[PDB]
Amino acid sequence: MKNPQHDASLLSNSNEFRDKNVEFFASGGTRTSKFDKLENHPFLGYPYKRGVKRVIQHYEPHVEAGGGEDLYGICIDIDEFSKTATIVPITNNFEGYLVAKDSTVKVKDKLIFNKDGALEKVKATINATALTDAKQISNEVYLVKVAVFGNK
Amino acid sequence: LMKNPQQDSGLLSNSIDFRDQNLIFSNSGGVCTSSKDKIENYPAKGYPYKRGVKLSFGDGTTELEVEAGGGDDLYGVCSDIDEFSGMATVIPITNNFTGYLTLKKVNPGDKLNFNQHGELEKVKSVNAIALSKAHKLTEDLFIVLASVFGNRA
Amino acid sequence: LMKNPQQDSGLLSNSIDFRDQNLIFSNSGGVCTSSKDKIENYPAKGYPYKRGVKLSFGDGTTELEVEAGGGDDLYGVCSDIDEFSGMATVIPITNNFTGYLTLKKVNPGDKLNFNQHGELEKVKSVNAIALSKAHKLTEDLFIVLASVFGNRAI
Amino acid sequence: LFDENYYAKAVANIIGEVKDPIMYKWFSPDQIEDVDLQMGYQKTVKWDAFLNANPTTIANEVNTISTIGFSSEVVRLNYLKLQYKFRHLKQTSEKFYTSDSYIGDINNNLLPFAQAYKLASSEIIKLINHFVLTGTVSIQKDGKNQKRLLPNMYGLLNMPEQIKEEVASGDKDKMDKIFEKIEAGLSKLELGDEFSTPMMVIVDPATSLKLVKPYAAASSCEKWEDVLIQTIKAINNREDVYIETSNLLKHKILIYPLNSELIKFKPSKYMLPTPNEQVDKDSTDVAHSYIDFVLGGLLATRKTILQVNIKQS
Amino acid sequence: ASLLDSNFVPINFTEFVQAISNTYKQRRIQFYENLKR
Repeated sequence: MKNPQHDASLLSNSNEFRDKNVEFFASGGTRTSKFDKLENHPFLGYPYKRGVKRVIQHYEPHVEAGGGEDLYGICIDIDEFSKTATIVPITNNFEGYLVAKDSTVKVKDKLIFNKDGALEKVKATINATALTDAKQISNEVYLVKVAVFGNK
Repeated sequence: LMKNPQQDSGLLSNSIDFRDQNLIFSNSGGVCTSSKDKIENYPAKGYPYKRGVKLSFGDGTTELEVEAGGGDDLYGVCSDIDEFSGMATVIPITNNFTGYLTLKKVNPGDKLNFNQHGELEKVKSVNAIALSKAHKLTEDLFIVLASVFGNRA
Repeated sequence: LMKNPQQDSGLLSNSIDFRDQNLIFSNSGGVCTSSKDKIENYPAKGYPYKRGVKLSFGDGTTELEVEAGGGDDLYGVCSDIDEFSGMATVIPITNNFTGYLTLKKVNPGDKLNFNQHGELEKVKSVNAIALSKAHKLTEDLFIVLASVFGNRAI
Repeated sequence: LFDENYYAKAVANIIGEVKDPIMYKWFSPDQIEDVDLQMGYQKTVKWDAFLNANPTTIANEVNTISTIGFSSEVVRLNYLKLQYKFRHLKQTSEKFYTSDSYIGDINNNLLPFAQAYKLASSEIIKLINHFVLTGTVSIQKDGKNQKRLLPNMYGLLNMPEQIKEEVASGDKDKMDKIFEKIEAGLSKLELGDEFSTPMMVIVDPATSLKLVKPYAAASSCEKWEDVLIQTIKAINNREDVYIETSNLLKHKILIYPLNSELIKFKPSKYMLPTPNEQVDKDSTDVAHSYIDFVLGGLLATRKTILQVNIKQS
Repeated sequence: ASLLDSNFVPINFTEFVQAISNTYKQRRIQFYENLKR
């Protein structure tokens, strides 16, 4: 889900300090500013580390995984008990690890959020730049460092 | 090529008048700065001072840098440089900016955009509006007060 | 292109060996110097350090200067430069010189002359003989120990 | 100040639990001299003399005499300031997250300020030790995406104009070949006047394990470590030869003297992590804190460090 | 000014930082004093 490290059989060795940050439980961004706008919204699904779009039905509007021309924000943290998601609006820029469509993402590649909330190689709607290569943390999950700055 | 004049002066500057004393190349930042502005710092390649910046990537041994440029690769506006550390202050294109920027070698209210070298020029995809006329500081150095408030359609 | 290294070194020098330690760009002057040598200081136009110099004339408002050159206009050899005052030390062609000079990008006994940029090149009008092989300080900087003793016939 | 600010009191009360850096074992007590500077440069001046030509024979009358030349060297050391930010729980919100045997939100990975600061300081000190040893700052195990640092900032493993030896990949497991390369490097070392000084060798665990094997029909009562100690004592005027093992090194052997006249460390007095006075506070229970640290200050004479790299395949 | 002493009352953050630096120096001095090779 979000933090699956609660299931373990032995204590980890806390000696190495390198290659220790590329993980799914890392919530937020690599570089964060004090003046970054964050909005908490109800969610339906698992939009963690994904582009989120607004859905309006009665109940208040809720964010769900998506992209394309419906992109509203990017989810950087999730609270399961309250069923809430912290979102950086598309107006604000972000830099951090996000989910990609597959492992075919390299440096200098322009990325686009798809209808499933995953980043895929390329016109383009938003300015997303892949700063690294996709990492195969899980069989289907591919985390990639991406800097998003507005829309084209 | 430098934020401050390279050659020292031989004359004491007289401080009597208070008008038109801000049209200098050493005026870093913006004329109107909000306390909620988002500011970043990057390694500097070349001299992107008072120019639009774009991300530049090397072989991979070192981190990414910022270099003068615009067009579709525009990432932000450089407003200050610390020369000792080679640090470039960047205001992202997602944040509104109002200040003096380099103009390509133009009346207020004219639409502007960034060229390949990060110099503002009269017009397509960048929301830049001139606020004054071109001010000449050197034979090839022209500045202009402009407001950049994102990217248009 | 500076007599003193413009970039500060990050290491302390190891002063142990006494051999082959004179092959630096800061070695101003000559390897063998006589106390009866004539020396003239001139205003410097450009960077004529360790290069053959020629007299350059302006519009008459200011005095003449010395600039890198050679051929039939050679006037002397620049052996030192004071950068603060922009002053070039010159030994006239009528006075012989022995020292390290810039070589155009060579074996002992080879006849050399000066090009238009004040650089030595293998061979016409100036008696210059290389006493050693070219030593490389930078990818575009080569020096050579040579003896210049006046001009020559034809 | 403690009454007005809680975070400073917590830092003062928890600063004692922070372990000492391991870089101290690589230098003598005299080889360290703190400097008062955060960011900037410090300059020193050295003078050298050299002979330009063969001497002049004084016979009869002669006016042209060979000259003795002089040179000046300016050495600059750069000091850079860096900062980290870390999130933690607000002081007035710990009671709502206290548990039976722990404090903090496991689900959202939130910790008290004291524990968060201790862990962050430990990580920063590990990074500082790595930078001191290798001359580079990077979080990847491949040594890529390194932070671009200012010039005149070097470590022991990347110091220029030093003696470097390479053991071939085909002889990676040949201790005799490794010792031959080490002997060549030791002969190429130039200590000069400062030779009666202790020596320090730093090796990877694999090389350390290879060292303890008996010297080789294999001999007895003598190890490769003993042979290396004797060989180094042959050049250090029969002085102490210390050997250390560091997991940071990888197929690297680093030999250098422990004399302050040849190699010195002048770190900033604020090099180790120091908390900042700015704390980001909001209407929620999450706050942000900043830690500052300074890097730079290694000085060494040229051709006084031996670095042996054993190529692997 | 040293954090090792239980008698130090920093007036401000500047004195606190100076005490932190002095404490680090004293700790490294003690480590070198107690170090045996």
